[PDB]
Amino acid sequence: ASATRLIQGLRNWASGRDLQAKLQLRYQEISKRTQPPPKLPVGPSHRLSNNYYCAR
Amino acid sequence: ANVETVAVSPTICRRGGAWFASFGRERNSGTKLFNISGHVNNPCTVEEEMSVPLKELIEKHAGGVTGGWDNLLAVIPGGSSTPLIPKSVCETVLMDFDALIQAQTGLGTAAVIVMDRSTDIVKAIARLIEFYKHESCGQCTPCREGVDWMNKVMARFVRGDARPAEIDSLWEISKQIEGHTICALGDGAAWPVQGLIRHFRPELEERMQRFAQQHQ
Ligand code: SF4
Repeated sequence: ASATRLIQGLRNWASGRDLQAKLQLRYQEISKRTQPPPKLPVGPSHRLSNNYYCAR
Repeated sequence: ANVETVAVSPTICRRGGAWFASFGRERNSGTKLFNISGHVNNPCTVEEEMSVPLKELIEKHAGGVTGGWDNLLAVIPGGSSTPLIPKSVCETVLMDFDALIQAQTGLGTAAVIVMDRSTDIVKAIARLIEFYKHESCGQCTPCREGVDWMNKVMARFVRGDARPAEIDSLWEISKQIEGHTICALGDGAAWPVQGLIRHFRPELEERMQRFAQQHQ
């Protein structure tokens, strides 16, 4: 984006897709880096008093 | 041979044939010492029949329970190698080997002691596990390592420093120690922990809830 109106209109006319809304230059919806630190869950193991390895 | 069996052995011969089995039931029979210590009025030792009701044993020979009969919390027969008996079970059950096995507690030797409602039974049983840690050899890896874990876990349950998966894991280790040792001290270290988890589950839940509500 951040282009003037005339070349925008000629881009829209030379290819009739209304090209401005989706143009594949990523500006603001890049994922914000340095996310908060994650806590990862533990699935169907680690439960005490059933985890005999002879079962699974 | 034990000193009771040796000491009864001359009177069996010099007195009548099978007169000794005129006392009680048929299989488990005769006379036995009963040693009533703990929270009873005037704790002592007596001789009685093998078959005898527990309430008559406690009241009618050694004073009474301090504060009436209703004040008692639990009664351990046998001593330290026997799980505990709550009050509703010991309203009826007599003092025989097969009857206490039907109550799922192996009768030891005569140490029929009580503990009061106003006493931390978790603290008493944790000190009993500290007794087993002080007096046990270390041939077998199971009783050595298991008495280590059970003492640390019972200390943490006196302080209430865990979550109920830990008390279930205490049930798991007390299953795994029993029946895999040389001697009966490992099995004897596994039984009272089992009896505590069988009978006084919600008091442990209350202790750990109190510590959670205070630490949070
Ligand atoms: S189970 Fe018995 S024989 Fe084995 S190490 Fe423990 S006290 Fe010693």
